[PDB]
Amino acid sequence: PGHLRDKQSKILQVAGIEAKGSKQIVELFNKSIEPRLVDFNTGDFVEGDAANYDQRKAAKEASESIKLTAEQDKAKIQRRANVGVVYLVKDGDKTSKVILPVHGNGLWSMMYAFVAVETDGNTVSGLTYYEQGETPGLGGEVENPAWRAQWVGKKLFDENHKPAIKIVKGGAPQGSEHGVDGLSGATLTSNGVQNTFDFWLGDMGFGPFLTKVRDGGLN
Ligand SMILES: [Br-]
Repeated sequence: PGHLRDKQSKILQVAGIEAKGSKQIVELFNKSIEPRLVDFNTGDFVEGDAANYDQRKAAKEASESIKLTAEQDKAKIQRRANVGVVYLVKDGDKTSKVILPVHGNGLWSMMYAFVAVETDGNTVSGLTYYEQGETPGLGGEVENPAWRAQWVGKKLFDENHKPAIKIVKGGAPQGSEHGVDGLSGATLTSNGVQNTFDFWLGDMGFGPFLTKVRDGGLN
């Protein structure tokens, strides 16, 4: 019952790497993905066994996490681990993108996603939810391939480098660099997706890390 295989498959998917079957999943993951540990506060890489680090476990350990204050806790995740794992996508020795795990509360469930970000630290190349428990046909449509496709090319930050992603009720404008369509008939799940990015792009999330990525830190 190791569903770390589904997690590896989802990381490969959002990275744009086609893999079919459990054997090919592991082989391509080992060839092309480099898990790394990141200190959230500084954005620096840290030493440690990134492949076996359990961020969910750390997030509830007194010595490994912090309680978020009510004002900080935009995504309603209650606590944040000190250290997170990210997944570098490798093309030879070059890093072509970085996959970030994010999570936040929906209407019924804690929703966990991977977001693939280019080496400008701003442009999204892929999004996939890998654990969510919203209602099938309503909030569960965060898994719809057409909704995920809308994220490609969107920018996380504006030119003041402040978080700018918006989940737009009724649908985003055609020209929008920052707007993504909300889920029709499921506004409350949609607000949870919004809150997830509000937290994870800010100062208590991957904000510091994505500043380092922007300034050339992955190559
Ligand atoms: Br966390």
